[PDB]
Formats: sequence, structure tokens, C-alpha cells
Amino acid sequence: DELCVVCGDKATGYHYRCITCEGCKGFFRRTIQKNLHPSYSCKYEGKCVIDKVTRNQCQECRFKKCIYVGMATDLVLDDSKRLAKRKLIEENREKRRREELEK
Amino acid sequence: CAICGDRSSGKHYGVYSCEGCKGFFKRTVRKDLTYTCRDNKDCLIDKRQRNRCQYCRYQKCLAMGM
DNA sequence: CTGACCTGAAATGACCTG
DNA sequence: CAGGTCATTCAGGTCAG
Ligand SMILES: [Zn+2]
Ligand SMILES: [Zn+2]
Ligand SMILES: [Zn+2]
Ligand SMILES: [Zn+2]
Repeated sequence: DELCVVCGDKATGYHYRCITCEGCKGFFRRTIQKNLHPSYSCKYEGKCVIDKVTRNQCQECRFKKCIYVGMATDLVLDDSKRLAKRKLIEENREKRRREELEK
Repeated sequence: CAICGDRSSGKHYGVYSCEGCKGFFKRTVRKDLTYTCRDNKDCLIDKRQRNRCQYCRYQKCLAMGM
């Protein structure tokens, strides 16, 4: 763990099974969550360079690179699992009623 | 540890093992589900790589006796 | 839209109990 | 060394720039 396997920037640990930076992590998550890939279209031949500086220049090449290295699209929670998580966190915040139950 | 590379906290269940593979196996069979390797049960279980694959680590547990 | 930074569940693995 | 703790160590959401 140290450098992002997709663009070479500093990484923040494992994300979707790969050592990546917050940049590639966020991009991947949002592409899967909103199914944005189909609209991604390289404007040349899919050979664009993806490095810590050029990563935002071609969305399709950046996503095809995330797939190639092995980022797990299945670790991006579907709507039922995402909503269940928010539900859990919100209702857990019921520590409030207990705080006031102490005294 | 007969599983990873880490030292053994003595014997547990089916063999001498670390508290990592100990806790891991302690939890596994209790709240049990079914791990599934993302690869091909090749995942080398060692100190620095043990948490990467729960399939291989679990099979590795019962494999070496546990 | 991006990504540096955040919140908190959940898993791991240290360290005690008898 | 079966037994429990339970402080510590990767998801989705946020919003300025
Ligand atoms: Zn990156
Ligand atoms: Zn391109
Ligand atoms: Zn071990
Ligand atoms: Zn495996």
C-alpha cells in the first residue's frame, strides 16, 4: 500500500479491492452508483494516459483502467444495501434517547 | 501459527494458532456464513496477507486441522 | 464533477477471566 | 487455553473549489 494502482497518486488504503487514491475511489463509486459508464465515450482511441495529473481528461479511459486493475463493482452497495445503511445509522443515532435516559 | 506467519497463542480448536486465526476461527463457525474466494484458493496466507481472503484463510484453518 | 475529509459500522486481534 | 472483552484499524456522504 502506497501508490494508487490506477493513476499513481498517493493512495489511502484498499478501496473496492484495490490500492487507490480518494480520487479514483470517488470516481469509481459514483460511476457504479449512477450507472454512468454507458455515457462515457473516449474521443479518440481508448489509449489515453491516466496518471495523477491527466486522470480527469478522459472519463472512459479512467473507468476502463479501474476495471482492468480489478476494482470490484460489486462492492458498491446497491440501493437496498445503501438505504439499509443510512436507515441503520439514522436510527442508531437513538443514542440520543439513552443519553437523556442516563439522567 | 500453523496458518499464517504469526506466533501461536498455544493450541486452539484443532491446532496451535495465533489469536488472529484464533479469533477469526472463533467467530467464523459461530456466526457462520460461506466465504468465497475471489480467485482460485491460491491466496498465500501469511502475516501481511492473511485478511485478504477469508475463503483461503478459513479453508486453510480446517485444512491444517481445526 | 472532483476529491480531501469526515462519520461510523464492522472486523480484527490484543489482552484479560477462571 | 476455552472465553470474553472492546480499542483499534473500508463503506457512503459531504460541499468547497
Ligand atoms: Zn488514483
Ligand atoms: Zn480516452
Ligand atoms: Zn495465524
Ligand atoms: Zn482465496
